[PDB]
Amino acid sequence: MKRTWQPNRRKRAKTHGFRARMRTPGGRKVLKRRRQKGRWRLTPAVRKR
Amino acid sequence: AVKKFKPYTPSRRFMTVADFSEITKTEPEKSLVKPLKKTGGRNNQGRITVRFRGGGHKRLYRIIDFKRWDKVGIPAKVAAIEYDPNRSARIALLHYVDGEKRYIIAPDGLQVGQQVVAGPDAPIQVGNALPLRFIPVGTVVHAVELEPKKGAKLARAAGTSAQIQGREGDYVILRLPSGELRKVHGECYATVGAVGNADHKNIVLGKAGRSRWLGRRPHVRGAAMNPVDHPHGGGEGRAPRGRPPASPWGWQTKGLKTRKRRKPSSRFIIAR
RNA sequence: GUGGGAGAGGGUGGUGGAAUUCCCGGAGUAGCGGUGAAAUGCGCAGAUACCGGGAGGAACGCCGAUGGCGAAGGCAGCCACCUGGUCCACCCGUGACGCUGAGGCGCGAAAGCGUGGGGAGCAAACCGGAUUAGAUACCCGGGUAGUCCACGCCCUAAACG
RNA sequence: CCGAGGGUAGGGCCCGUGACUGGGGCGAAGUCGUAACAAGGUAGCUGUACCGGAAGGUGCGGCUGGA
RNA sequence: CGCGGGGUGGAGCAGCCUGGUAGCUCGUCGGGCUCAUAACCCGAAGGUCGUCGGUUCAAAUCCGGCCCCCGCAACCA
RNA sequence: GUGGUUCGUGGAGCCAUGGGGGAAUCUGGGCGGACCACCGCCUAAGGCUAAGUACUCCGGGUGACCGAUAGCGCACCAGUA
RNA sequence: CGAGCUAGCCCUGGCCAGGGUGAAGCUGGGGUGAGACCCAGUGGAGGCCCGAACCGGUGGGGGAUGCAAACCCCUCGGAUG
RNA sequence: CGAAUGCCGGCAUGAGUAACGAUAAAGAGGGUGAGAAUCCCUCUCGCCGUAAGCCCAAGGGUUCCUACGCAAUGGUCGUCAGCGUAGGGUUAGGCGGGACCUAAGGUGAAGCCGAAAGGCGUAGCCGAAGGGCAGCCGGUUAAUAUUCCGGCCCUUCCCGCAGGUGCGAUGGGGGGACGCUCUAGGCUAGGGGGACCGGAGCCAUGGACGAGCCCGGCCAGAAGCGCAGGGUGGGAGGUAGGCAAAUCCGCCUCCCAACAAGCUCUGCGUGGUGGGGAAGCCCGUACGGGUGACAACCCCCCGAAGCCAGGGAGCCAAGAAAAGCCUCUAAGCACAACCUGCGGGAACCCGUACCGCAAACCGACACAGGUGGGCGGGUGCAAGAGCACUCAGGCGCGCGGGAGAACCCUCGCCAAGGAACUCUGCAAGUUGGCCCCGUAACUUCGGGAGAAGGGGUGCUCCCUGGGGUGAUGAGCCCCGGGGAGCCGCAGUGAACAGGCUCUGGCGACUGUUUACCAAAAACACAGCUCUCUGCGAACUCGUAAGAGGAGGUAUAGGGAGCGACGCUUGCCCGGUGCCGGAAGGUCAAGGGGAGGGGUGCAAGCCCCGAACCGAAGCCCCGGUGAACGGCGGCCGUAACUAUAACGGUCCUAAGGUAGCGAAAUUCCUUGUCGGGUAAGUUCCGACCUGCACGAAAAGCGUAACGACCGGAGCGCUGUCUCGGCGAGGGACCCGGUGAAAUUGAACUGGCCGUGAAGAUGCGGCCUACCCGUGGCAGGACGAAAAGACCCCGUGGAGCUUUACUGCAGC
RNA sequence: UCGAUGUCGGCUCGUCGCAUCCUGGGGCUGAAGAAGGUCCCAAGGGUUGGGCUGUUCGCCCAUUAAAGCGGCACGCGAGCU
Ligand SMILES: NC[C@@H]1O[C@H](O[C@H]2[C@@H](O)[C@H](O[C@@H]3[C@@H](O)[C@H](N)C[C@H](N)[C@H]3O[C@H]3O[C@H](CO)[C@@H](O)[C@H](O)[C@H]3N)O[C@@H]2CO)[C@H](N)[C@@H](O)[C@@H]1O
Ligand SMILES: [Mg+2]
Ligand SMILES: [Mg+2]
Ligand SMILES: [Mg+2]
Ligand SMILES: [Mg+2]
Ligand SMILES: [Mg+2]
Ligand SMILES: [Mg+2]
Ligand SMILES: [Mg+2]
Ligand SMILES: [Mg+2]
Ligand SMILES: [Mg+2]
Ligand SMILES: [Mg+2]
Ligand SMILES: [Mg+2]
Ligand SMILES: [Mg+2]
Ligand SMILES: [Mg+2]
Ligand SMILES: [Mg+2]
Ligand SMILES: [Mg+2]
Ligand SMILES: [Mg+2]
Ligand SMILES: [Mg+2]
Ligand SMILES: [Mg+2]
Ligand SMILES: [Mg+2]
Ligand SMILES: [Mg+2]
Ligand SMILES: [Mg+2]
Ligand SMILES: [Mg+2]
Ligand SMILES: [Mg+2]
Ligand SMILES: [Mg+2]
Ligand SMILES: [Mg+2]
Ligand SMILES: [Mg+2]
Ligand SMILES: [Mg+2]
Ligand SMILES: [Mg+2]
Ligand SMILES: [Mg+2]
Ligand SMILES: [Mg+2]
Ligand SMILES: [Mg+2]
Ligand SMILES: [Mg+2]
Ligand SMILES: [Mg+2]
Ligand SMILES: [Mg+2]
Ligand SMILES: [Mg+2]
Ligand SMILES: [Mg+2]
Ligand SMILES: [Mg+2]
Ligand SMILES: [Mg+2]
Ligand SMILES: [Mg+2]
Ligand SMILES: [Mg+2]
Ligand SMILES: [Mg+2]
Ligand SMILES: [Mg+2]
Ligand SMILES: [Mg+2]
Ligand SMILES: [Mg+2]
Ligand SMILES: [Mg+2]
Ligand SMILES: [Mg+2]
Ligand SMILES: [Mg+2]
Ligand SMILES: [Mg+2]
Ligand SMILES: [Mg+2]
Ligand SMILES: [Mg+2]
Ligand SMILES: [Mg+2]
Ligand SMILES: [Mg+2]
Ligand SMILES: [Mg+2]
Ligand SMILES: [Mg+2]
Ligand SMILES: [Mg+2]
Ligand SMILES: [Mg+2]
Ligand SMILES: [Mg+2]
Ligand SMILES: [Mg+2]
Ligand SMILES: [Mg+2]
Ligand SMILES: [Mg+2]
Ligand SMILES: [Mg+2]
Ligand SMILES: [Mg+2]
Ligand SMILES: [Mg+2]
Ligand SMILES: [Mg+2]
Ligand SMILES: [Mg+2]
Ligand SMILES: [Mg+2]
Ligand SMILES: [Mg+2]
Ligand SMILES: [Mg+2]
Ligand SMILES: [Mg+2]
Ligand SMILES: [Mg+2]
Ligand SMILES: [Mg+2]
Ligand SMILES: [Mg+2]
Ligand SMILES: [Mg+2]
Ligand SMILES: [Mg+2]
Ligand SMILES: [Mg+2]
Ligand SMILES: [Mg+2]
Ligand SMILES: [Mg+2]
Ligand SMILES: [Mg+2]
Ligand SMILES: [Mg+2]
Ligand SMILES: [Mg+2]
Ligand SMILES: [Mg+2]
Ligand SMILES: [Mg+2]
Ligand SMILES: [Mg+2]
Ligand SMILES: [Mg+2]
Ligand SMILES: [Mg+2]
Ligand SMILES: [Mg+2]
Ligand SMILES: [Mg+2]
Ligand SMILES: [Mg+2]
Ligand SMILES: [Mg+2]
Ligand SMILES: [Mg+2]
Ligand SMILES: [Mg+2]
Ligand SMILES: [Mg+2]
Ligand SMILES: [Mg+2]
Ligand SMILES: [Mg+2]
Ligand SMILES: [Mg+2]
Ligand SMILES: [Mg+2]
Ligand SMILES: [Mg+2]
Ligand SMILES: [Mg+2]
Ligand SMILES: [Mg+2]
Ligand SMILES: [Mg+2]
Ligand SMILES: [Mg+2]
Ligand SMILES: [Mg+2]
Ligand SMILES: [Mg+2]
Ligand SMILES: [Mg+2]
Ligand SMILES: [Mg+2]
Ligand SMILES: [Mg+2]
Ligand SMILES: [Mg+2]
Ligand SMILES: [Mg+2]
Ligand SMILES: [Mg+2]
Ligand SMILES: [Mg+2]
Ligand SMILES: [Mg+2]
Ligand SMILES: [Mg+2]
Repeated sequence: MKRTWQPNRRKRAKTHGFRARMRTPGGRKVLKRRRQKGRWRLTPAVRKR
Repeated sequence: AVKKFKPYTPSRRFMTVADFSEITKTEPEKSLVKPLKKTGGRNNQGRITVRFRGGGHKRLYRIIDFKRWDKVGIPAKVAAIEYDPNRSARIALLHYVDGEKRYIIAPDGLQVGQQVVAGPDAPIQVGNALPLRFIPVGTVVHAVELEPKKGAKLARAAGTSAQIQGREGDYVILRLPSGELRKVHGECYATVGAVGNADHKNIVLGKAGRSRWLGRRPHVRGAAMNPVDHPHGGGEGRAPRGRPPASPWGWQTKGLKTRKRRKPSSRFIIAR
């Protein structure tokens, strides 16, 4: 039947986006750590135009 | 009135509709004086505070005039009488001679063509509005104010009305659609007559949908759910509450009074 | 036809005071209530009795009658509107247009019923108190529908002269 | 084609029968109480309404076939 | 089988738990009123207290053994 | 009414303080574990101050530390696939 | 950290083949004092009917290291709300 | 280190075993090639065809095209590919999105709140498949085209000249601007026919040179007409309203029209012109190109759900916003500015490849699954997006070859019987569309109803009534009627297409739910009652602000229960709850100091502390049951027995009423009578001795309705007696690829014993050459899951309450 | 035996014991004969279809020579239900 992953570019940047994470105190920390851990990608790689 | 139906479908037998004869060939509302976008929504910021709402026909707000000392002395002619989805009372639209249009909740009687007005002057006739003092003790009246300049608030439901009782200082005793004798200030307007369309209390919704149309989702009894989400809940085949009847949140609901005790509004009240 | 007569005939609208019950204020105490007698009941939390104010519902005292009105049921404070039957005088108009009347049809007390409004008094059911062998009764104290209004039903009667 | 009659399907009236059940009539001396006829010891009778072992009681209106 | 409740004049109930004292309503018997019966009035009678044991000076009453009676439990499989 | 100190309301001070009350300028004030007298000690309601102390992303040195299943998760284009 | 599954609501758009049934209402006819009302014709109502898409998921069989961590065949519910 | 269902790594066992992923289907010829069932081409066959075809959106991100290539990826092969390597390929003022607008929502100056983080938030900003905005048809590449070329046609902008006008706002007013169902008129899309026109071509096999077969007979298109249609009255005075000002709008009054006459604005024809243009035939593809060709390019009929569109009518549940747009004036400006022409110049940023019901997206997979909008031809069946075949177009599902066992799956049929099957007619059958006769109880008058039960259905010929389009006609297309006759076993001849009834339980009804074992009698539902709430309402979320409630106001909103409707819902307020009690009793902090203590020489300073004053709550006084609930026991009596209307008596707060009652409630229990049956632990009707019904945790009924649950009969049947045969997919054998759970090691028989009491393994005896393949499931206490039951642990959670103790709240 | 020995019934398949239901022998019989009663010998084979119940068992219904009773993990769920 229908599954749980229904990709959607908008929803994805809108939710796990970078400006998205900067906006909140908890998300900014999410960035810190990922930066502090090394992670090549701080946030998901949404795309297209 | 109240239209009836032959049983050509169970439900549309007991079903009963209103009679919109009193509706002056109007229907399409009046831009300008209303309508405004009406933000429908069953909960506040986030959560749902009143339960069981949502869904139900889209609606446009008819921005009515609920404080008439706006036009003291300026007479206006009642133009139409139309339907208002936001209330039980039908409403009358009227053109002042000032050239301004505005709606008023329509009183029983008031016919299209009639002239109506407000102010200390104003003749005591259906439609006219005046400060409570200047109104004849005993006359009935609707659309009362509670405090001078704050707008109408009592007897505005379909065909409801309040009767003046006496005077007493800068105050005048009323008798609200509920039976409470209240002391209102003299300077509160109150347009004379009863609200009209009193057949409203007689409409037999009819089916399940009918309720759904007016935006009210099904209502489930506490008795149906479990202990986790309401007092009356569980365990076997039905069961007699098992304690003093209570609400989802738990306070008694078969008798417990609510008005907050030490309210300042107490002293101006006298009844039930 | 013409000109008059009495009437609680009928419908809507409006209104008057008396009484009642209830609330508030007052003053006032030690009992009121009820009965054949009592008790139940009510009452120092302050009754009953009396004054003052207000609320509300119903029913209209004397007039009033062994009276009037109506086809019956029935109809009663008072004001108006809308309206029905009927009596008289005049003998002027039509000119036999009449009597009854299966059916249909309407009207039809009280009780009851439907939806809604109203609720003071009273009052089936009901609860208590006495009476009683026993009382599901006649007496008493509480009391619900109902009694009241609107529309719709009901159609019965010792609807009896 | 018509057609006696037969077959299948469903109806209309009628009669018989049916555990059980509703009142009813009749049946010399059983139980319970007082409803009625004398003001029947609560005038009765009454249409209706509810209640009660039972007569019956009670509200409401009514009638004299009562004061 | 198990839990606890109960056997009292003819009927239905008290009386114990703080042992010595059996009480109430009806019914039954005798007498009255009535023509007579009921009602009502006046008096009177009737109880090995389920039984076999002992506990104490003394048991309806305290304690164990059985005879019926009533109610409650007989769950997980 | 509470927190701090070893102090859990204890004879409960001292130090901070939300609430109510509400002084004084040396013959003034707080303290020395309820209190009071004595004897003393210090001078609240403003602020600044290196140093000796902590840490080790980073540089260097040394190891009765590991030696590729160990040693960092990664000796290797690993916070990757 | 999650409402890209799911639940509910808010905003803005889309979809529902074809056939049944025939409400009110109008029109006329009868009918009365005027009514009620009875007829036709018209009309096109409805959590109305048969039934696709579409939404379900009733019974049975299959499948059970499957085609599939919910599927397949037959059958069946709804389908202008 | 041998153990931890240990950790990691490797290799074994099962096994050449199961499998190789839809029963839509394959055969051959010729190529290419180291190597062909698997690649290319041709012929024949099969499958889809409201898709298995094509157009979009999403998502994916090079998968597109072309060259060379098969190591690996492909469930086999591979010369092939979505795979490897290389290079190439995606063109825009007009399609989409941005230099336009607003929706919910997001953000947020101001303001408010919060220990901090942060929460709120009218202005504005942000936010789109919604509003607005200018491209149609053809030609080209191996791959792009509403993009490039071609032909016609638009749009803003800036600068000019020519001419008009009070010009001018982020501001005023207009409009934009709206539901649902049903719809008319006239068009277009698309489609059927043509004796007419255009075409290579063809007489086959008995007949046909025929008004024969086969093929095709359009597409875009400015202005102007034309046919449809959508919008809109023109004046002139008065003005105190549209938070300034308006000449605008609005309202009042006097005129002239009420018409669309007139102005507009779309659509559709037609239009200068511009294109396109089959079958066949010839070739060479991996494909497309020539010719057919000066191709014709005409006439009917069907006809939308699409266009005219802001059309109409009906209804109730009463149906976004803002810009652009027109108009209005203000500040300013009127040498500006703006409008109409006409020239010339400027017109930016991003998407375009390809897959797109799928081998390219979501499911670890080249997965029988999920996936949103448009088109979706023909015929036939009553209609249709249905069904059967077929256009176009795309496919034969990336293992094959044989065999013809049992057994399984899917399918077909059957003598006689037909439900004897079984927990149950579970399953399968019969029934089946439309037309016409014809239909009971009951009923809330609609329904029950497709009730039941019947008959008709094909084709040919004759006669004959109505429409539509054309003219009042032929034709083409629609509905009909009557009458003769024909062929089969059979005419909705295949495909799609209810078995019927009788009677109980429950629920009134449509609905809803345990995604992934329960779809129900459960939830919901209209409706009935209680109750809270006077509005800064109650209530809910929040520390607050704040909001919701509600831009509501008692005819309304919250909570509770019952659950259409019919007829009804009885008694008890003792206990608990809630409601009413300016008495009294109790009642903390606080007031108050009687009186007492500690130090002081002391004045003083520090404590204890009784009177009495002291809230709510509790107590007590009252009511309240559609509030929490409760609604008895034992003895006796009627003139046959019986039985008890009657009576006695004990304790209640009162002491179950009507109605129903072997029940979804009945233990004893197949209670006992009656009915159905040859027979009835069920079923239906009764009786009542109701373990243990009973009135809004409703009672008793109820027409209609249900994939709900029980009984019965008819019909039909492979359910059964009782099987049998046939079919295809596997199973079997051959070729290719090649798993798995399990596994202390194994050289693993039977019996009677024995053993921790169920032995291949120990004892005795019996049997028994070694190793396989198709099968069966009796055993290995077989596999699977550290039993889900039970107990244990002073283990853990969810739930409850007059358990304790706190807390929010009041 | 709880690091699992799946459990009532039925169905399919059976096998065994005899303390035998039938049939076959036999002794006594209060056994005339026919039919029986009873014990003894003896399992070789046979041991029906139904209605009710989940049912085991019963109860019936129509027959029968008879309508036997038990074990095999209340035999048999890696065989079904
Ligand atoms: N025929 C009388 C009708 O039935 C009823 O009456 C019947 C009964 O009430 C009545 O019973 C009576 C009883 O009332 C009275 N107080 C005592 C008497 N012994 C009984 O008598 C009855 O039984 C006996 C013996 O069997 C018979 O012989 C006698 O005929 C019969 N009446 O007997 C009557 C039948 O005979 C109605 N009450 C009466 O109004 C009505 O008219
Ligand atoms: Mg938020
Ligand atoms: Mg509910
Ligand atoms: Mg539940
Ligand atoms: Mg709870
Ligand atoms: Mg409960
Ligand atoms: Mg229960
Ligand atoms: Mg004369
Ligand atoms: Mg007459
Ligand atoms: Mg009456
Ligand atoms: Mg009433
Ligand atoms: Mg009263
Ligand atoms: Mg009274
Ligand atoms: Mg009385
Ligand atoms: Mg007496
Ligand atoms: Mg009457
Ligand atoms: Mg009668
Ligand atoms: Mg009379
Ligand atoms: Mg009979
Ligand atoms: Mg009969
Ligand atoms: Mg009889
Ligand atoms: Mg008497
Ligand atoms: Mg009497
Ligand atoms: Mg009578
Ligand atoms: Mg009475
Ligand atoms: Mg501390
Ligand atoms: Mg101090
Ligand atoms: Mg010190
Ligand atoms: Mg010091
Ligand atoms: Mg410092
Ligand atoms: Mg390592
Ligand atoms: Mg590592
Ligand atoms: Mg009609
Ligand atoms: Mg319809
Ligand atoms: Mg429907
Ligand atoms: Mg359907
Ligand atoms: Mg070891
Ligand atoms: Mg094997
Ligand atoms: Mg094999
Ligand atoms: Mg195989
Ligand atoms: Mg690539
Ligand atoms: Mg390719
Ligand atoms: Mg390969
Ligand atoms: Mg594969
Ligand atoms: Mg090659
Ligand atoms: Mg914006
Ligand atoms: Mg947009
Ligand atoms: Mg565009
Ligand atoms: Mg392409
Ligand atoms: Mg201007
Ligand atoms: Mg403007
Ligand atoms: Mg504007
Ligand atoms: Mg030939
Ligand atoms: Mg051909
Ligand atoms: Mg053209
Ligand atoms: Mg319209
Ligand atoms: Mg607007
Ligand atoms: Mg804007
Ligand atoms: Mg730019
Ligand atoms: Mg492109
Ligand atoms: Mg493309
Ligand atoms: Mg594949
Ligand atoms: Mg879909
Ligand atoms: Mg189509
Ligand atoms: Mg199809
Ligand atoms: Mg057969
Ligand atoms: Mg046959
Ligand atoms: Mg059977
Ligand atoms: Mg059987
Ligand atoms: Mg059955
Ligand atoms: Mg079936
Ligand atoms: Mg049934
Ligand atoms: Mg049923
Ligand atoms: Mg239902
Ligand atoms: Mg669902
Ligand atoms: Mg489920
Ligand atoms: Mg299911
Ligand atoms: Mg309410
Ligand atoms: Mg909130
Ligand atoms: Mg608010
Ligand atoms: Mg609001
Ligand atoms: Mg319910
Ligand atoms: Mg009750
Ligand atoms: Mg109480
Ligand atoms: Mg009580
Ligand atoms: Mg009480
Ligand atoms: Mg107090
Ligand atoms: Mg029975
Ligand atoms: Mg019971
Ligand atoms: Mg019940
Ligand atoms: Mg109840
Ligand atoms: Mg119910
Ligand atoms: Mg019932
Ligand atoms: Mg349903
Ligand atoms: Mg269902
Ligand atoms: Mg078979
Ligand atoms: Mg085969
Ligand atoms: Mg052994
Ligand atoms: Mg051995
Ligand atoms: Mg085995
Ligand atoms: Mg096997
Ligand atoms: Mg095992
Ligand atoms: Mg374990
Ligand atoms: Mg258990
Ligand atoms: Mg413990
Ligand atoms: Mg175990
Ligand atoms: Mg094991
Ligand atoms: Mg013998
Ligand atoms: Mg056996
Ligand atoms: Mg056993
Ligand atoms: Mg057993
Ligand atoms: Mg067994
Ligand atoms: Mg099994």
